[PDB]
Amino acid sequence: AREQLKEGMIKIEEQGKKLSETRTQEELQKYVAAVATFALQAGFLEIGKISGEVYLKLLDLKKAVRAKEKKGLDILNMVGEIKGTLER
Amino acid sequence: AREQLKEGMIKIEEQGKKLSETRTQEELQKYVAAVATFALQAGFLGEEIGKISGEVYLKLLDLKKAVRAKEKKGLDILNMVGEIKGTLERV
Amino acid sequence: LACQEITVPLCKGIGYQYTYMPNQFNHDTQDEAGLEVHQFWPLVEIQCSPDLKFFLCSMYTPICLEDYKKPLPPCRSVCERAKAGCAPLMRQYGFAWPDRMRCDRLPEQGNPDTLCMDH
Amino acid sequence: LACQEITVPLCKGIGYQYTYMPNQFNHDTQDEAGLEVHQFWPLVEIQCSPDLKFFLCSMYTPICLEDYKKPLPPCRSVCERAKAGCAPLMRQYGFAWPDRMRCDRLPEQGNPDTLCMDH
Repeated sequence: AREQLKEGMIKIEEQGKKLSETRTQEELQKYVAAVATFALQAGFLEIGKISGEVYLKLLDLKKAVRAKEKKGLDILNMVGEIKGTLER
Repeated sequence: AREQLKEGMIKIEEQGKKLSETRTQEELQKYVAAVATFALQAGFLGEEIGKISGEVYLKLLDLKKAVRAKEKKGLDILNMVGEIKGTLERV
Repeated sequence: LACQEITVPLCKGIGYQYTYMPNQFNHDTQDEAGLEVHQFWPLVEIQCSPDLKFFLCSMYTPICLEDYKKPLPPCRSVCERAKAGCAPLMRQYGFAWPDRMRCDRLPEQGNPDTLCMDH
Repeated sequence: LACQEITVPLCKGIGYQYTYMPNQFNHDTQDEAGLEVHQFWPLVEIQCSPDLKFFLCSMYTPICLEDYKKPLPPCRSVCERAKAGCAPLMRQYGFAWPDRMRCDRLPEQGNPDTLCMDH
């Protein structure tokens, strides 16, 4: 019986780990590199206005990613407090 | 040359899909089930456990709010990568 | 019966937003009733029965309507569905169906004296 | 001659927040310099060189310091590192290293006569 409760706890920690996992920037950096590569092939170096609009949107995209990363971090703190509350 | 830019475009579309993917709430259901099972095995149903059981459920509801909040930001990322694809269409 | 907006976290978004006090268990405040429904939270989150959250809340935080000033409890079918789904799991952990939640205390639909709610 | 807070988006968070106008390119406003430095964003975002973002901004928005009220350029090593990392990628797409950013015009680090920046 006591062993069953111990395995239940590591199962909670396992599910909490994937819930709190963010890892968004690794996908973000790959995206920004793909856009910048396309920007080079299109000759971004009248097109200047297009190049300016792309970079401004990318900065807004990066903000949202950090915002999503911040909420993901808040989730990481909450699952830690739940594990602490369950230890008592 | 034009085909290479098309391949550059599909590379962007592929990375945007993995960037915009959130799926946080689907992972949440497994967690809440794992916690609720532990609550049953510890005998949360019914002296100190009454206060502990109340504190756990209140934290879960805040967690569910944060998950729903993180899910909302994922849509904002999905909306922005759509606008970026449109701006790239002018090329 | 003066309607008060439901503040019990477990009973928000169940279908109605207003309740009254005291309830069938003589709870004078929602905070008093909230302390007992939250003791059932592990059963609710596991989802052994889709009617469990509504059945519990329909008794601890009974619906309040300013147009219809009569108490309406949950029908017997709501109780029996929640029991058939969750009582086996409850019995597996050594907890019986509370006597305060006995289904025979509720009215059947079609009852001339009182009306009850079921989907 | 009075230090001005950097408003160019590409040059925020580089290590210093204050610059001055006009710069070495005789840009009267930051908006004029911003429209020209932002054309290098694909090279910066690919991250062909970690020193590229600092090198570009150190010229278009040169650092302004209350202790040293004289222009302080980047060291040649900063230019040479940024050049060695990104110029090959530039040449592959048909763009040469701009003459205005030739490293030989900058001072080398370790000279007591003139000071330069190398983070």
